[PDB]
Amino acid sequence: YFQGDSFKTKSGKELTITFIKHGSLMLTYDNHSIQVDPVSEYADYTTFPKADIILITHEHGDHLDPKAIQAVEKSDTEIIANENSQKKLGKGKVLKNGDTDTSISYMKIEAVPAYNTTPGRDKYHPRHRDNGYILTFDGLRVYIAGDTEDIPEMKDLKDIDIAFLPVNQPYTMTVSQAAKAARMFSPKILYPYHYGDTKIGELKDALKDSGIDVRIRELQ
Ligand SMILES: [Zn+2]
Ligand SMILES: [Zn+2]
Repeated sequence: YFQGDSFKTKSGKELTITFIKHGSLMLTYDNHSIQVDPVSEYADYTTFPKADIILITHEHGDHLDPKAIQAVEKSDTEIIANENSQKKLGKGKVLKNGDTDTSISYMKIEAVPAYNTTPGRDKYHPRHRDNGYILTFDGLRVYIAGDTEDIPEMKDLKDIDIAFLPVNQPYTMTVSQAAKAARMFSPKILYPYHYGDTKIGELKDALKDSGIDVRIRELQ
């Protein structure tokens, strides 16, 4: 029994985000089902409806899992991924940083950077290799950062309604970094995710008076 939140788009259509765990999310919009970084360790993916779309941010095992992909795919599922993950899968569409994809009529995708800035942590997520995604449904823009630190390109993110930022150590962001990241583009709604054992409640305090709705969900 996973929690989920619902959002209305400008024409009245509904987007529901179901919070699975870590960086794993299911998005439901207009009777289409979208899985992001589905990982079998966090759910029995045979019990979900079959993915119309599977989004992979990068190749690490807590994001790219073929078993989970098999359990939830159908014959006409489109997999959208970074180059390294696509290669490992042997199927799917490759997006690089700066790519826009407008070929799904109900969901525009933009691939944006997601990498480490701390010296020595490029061993984790080196620049260019991995993607964050901006998903647009009828004007509603959802930014899924993937694994990144408070990179300067976040200043370039415009009109984001909902954002997911990663807040664990040493792989992604500390609470202060996440707060700094959030302030760079002012999403209306912020879901910290991929936060492991971080005491994430401090992010609400850290963004007090920012005007950003920080929503804590079970996304360790
Ligand atoms: Zn990673
Ligand atoms: Zn990760």
